Amino acid sequence: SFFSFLGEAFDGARDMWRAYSDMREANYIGSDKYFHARGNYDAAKRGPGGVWAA
Amino acid sequence: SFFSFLGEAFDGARDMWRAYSDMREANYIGSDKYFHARGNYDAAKRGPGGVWAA
Amino acid sequence: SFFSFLGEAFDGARDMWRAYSDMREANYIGSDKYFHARGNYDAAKRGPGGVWAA
Amino acid sequence: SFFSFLGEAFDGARDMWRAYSDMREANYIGSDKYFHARGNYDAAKRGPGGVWAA
Amino acid sequence: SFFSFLGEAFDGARDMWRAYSDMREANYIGSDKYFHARGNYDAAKRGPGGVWAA
Amino acid sequence: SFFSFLGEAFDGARDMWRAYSDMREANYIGSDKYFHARGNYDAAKRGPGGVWAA
Amino acid sequence: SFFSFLGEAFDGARDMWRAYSDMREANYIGSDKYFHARGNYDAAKRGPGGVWAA
Amino acid sequence: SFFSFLGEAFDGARDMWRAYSDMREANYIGSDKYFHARGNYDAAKRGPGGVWAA
Amino acid sequence: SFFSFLGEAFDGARDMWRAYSDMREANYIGSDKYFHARGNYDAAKRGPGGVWAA
Amino acid sequence: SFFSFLGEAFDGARDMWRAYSDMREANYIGSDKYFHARGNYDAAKRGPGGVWAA
Amino acid sequence: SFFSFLGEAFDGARDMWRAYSDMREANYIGSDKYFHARGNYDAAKRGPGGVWAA
Amino acid sequence: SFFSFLGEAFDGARDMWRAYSDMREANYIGSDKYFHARGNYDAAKRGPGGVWAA
Repeated sequence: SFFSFLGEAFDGARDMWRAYSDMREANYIGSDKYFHARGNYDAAKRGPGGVWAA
Repeated sequence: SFFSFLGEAFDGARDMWRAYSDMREANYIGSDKYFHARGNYDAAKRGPGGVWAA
Repeated sequence: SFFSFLGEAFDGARDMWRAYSDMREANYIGSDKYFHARGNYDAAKRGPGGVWAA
Repeated sequence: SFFSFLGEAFDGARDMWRAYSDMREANYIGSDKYFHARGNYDAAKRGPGGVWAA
Repeated sequence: SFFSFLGEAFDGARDMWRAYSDMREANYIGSDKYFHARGNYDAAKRGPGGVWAA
Repeated sequence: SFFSFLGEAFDGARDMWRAYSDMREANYIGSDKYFHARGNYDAAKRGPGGVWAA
Repeated sequence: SFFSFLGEAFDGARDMWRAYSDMREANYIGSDKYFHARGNYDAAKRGPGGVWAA
Repeated sequence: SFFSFLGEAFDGARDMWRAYSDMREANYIGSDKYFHARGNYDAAKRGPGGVWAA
Repeated sequence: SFFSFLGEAFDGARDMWRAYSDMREANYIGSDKYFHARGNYDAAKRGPGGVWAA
Repeated sequence: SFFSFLGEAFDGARDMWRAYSDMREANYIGSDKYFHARGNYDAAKRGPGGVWAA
Repeated sequence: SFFSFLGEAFDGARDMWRAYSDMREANYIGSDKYFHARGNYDAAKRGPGGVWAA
Repeated sequence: SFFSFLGEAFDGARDMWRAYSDMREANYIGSDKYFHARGNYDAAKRGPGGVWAA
């Protein structure tokens, strides 16, 4: 389960539940980057992202 | 489950549930990048993305 | 479970639950970066991200 | 379990539960960075992130 | 369990539970950085992060 | 267990539980930094982080 | 990569590479079994399986 | 990478590489079993498995 | 990396590399079993497994 | 890295490298078993496993 | 790193490296068993395991 | 690092390196067993294990 909200038989109010997270490059199992690396050049660009709510 | 909202028999109010996340490049199992790499050039560009709500 | 909210048979109020986190590059099992590395150049850029709520 | 809120049969009030954390690069098991490294250059940039709630 | 709140059969009040932490680069088991290192240059930049709630 | 709150059959009041901590780079088992190091340069920058609640 | 064999420019011999494993119910990320469970009965049967080479 | 064999420019001999493991129910991140459990009955049966090489 | 063998420019001999392990139920991060448990019955059966090489 | 063998530019001989281990239920971070437990019955059976090489 | 062998530019001989260990239930950080326990019954059985090499 | 062997530019001989250990239930940080316990019954059985090399 990732960010699953389960509500039952309730009386909700305003702004009641908030789950905010930044999980970039998290939760790796056996996942290698440049494991046997020689003479490499890494200049990859990644622009803005995520959630921008106003 | 990813971002599944389940509500039953309730009285909701304004702005009640929010689940915001940035999960870029997360949750890898056995997934390799440049595992046996020699003399490579990485300059891939990725522009803006995500959710922009105003 | 990651950020799962479970409520049952309650009377909620305003701003009641908040779960905020920054989990970037967390929770690694057996995940190597530059394990056997020689003469490499790492200048990857990553822009802004996460959750920006106003 | 990461940031899972479970409430049952209660009367909630305002701002009742808060769980805030900065878990960047935490919780590693057997995860190596630059284990056998020689003559490497690390200048990777990472911009702002996390949770910004106002 | 990380930051899991479990409440049952209660009468909550305002600002009742708070769990704040800074866990950056914590909880390592067998996780090496620059274990056999010679002539390396580490100038990686990491911007602001964490939880900023106002 | 890290920062897990368990309450049952109670009458809560305001500001009742607080658990604040700074656990940066804590709790290491067999985790080495620069174990066999010669002629290295460490100038990695890490910006502000943690929990900022106002 | 799972069980990928890559050989190049070699002189192989008999029984040269063997990779045997039992990975049943391994490598879970955020995957819950009976998370909020009450009064359940689990008697599922699973017969023999795996690799039987003679 | 899980059980990946990479050989290059070599002269192999008999029975040269062996990687045997029993990884059942290993490598869990945020994966809960019977997290909030009450009055459950678990009698699931699982037969023989794995690798049987003769 | 889990059980990854990397050889390059060598002269191998018989029975040269062996990596044997029993990793059952190892390497857990934030993974709970029977966290808030009351009156449960656990009698799950698991048969033989692993690697049996003759 | 778990049980990763890296050899380069060598002359191997017989039975040269051996890495044997029993890592059952090892390496836990924040992983709870029966944390808040009352009146439970644990009689789960697990058969033989591991590596059996003859 | 767990049981990682790194050799470079050498002349190996017979039975040269051995790393044997029994690490069952080792290396725990914040991992609780029966933390708040009352009236529980623990009779879980675990059969033989580990490495058996002949 | 756990049981990591690093050799470079050498002339090895027979039976050269041995690292044998019994690390069962070692290396605990903040890890409690039966912390607040009342009227419990512990009769869990664990069979043979470890490394058996002949």
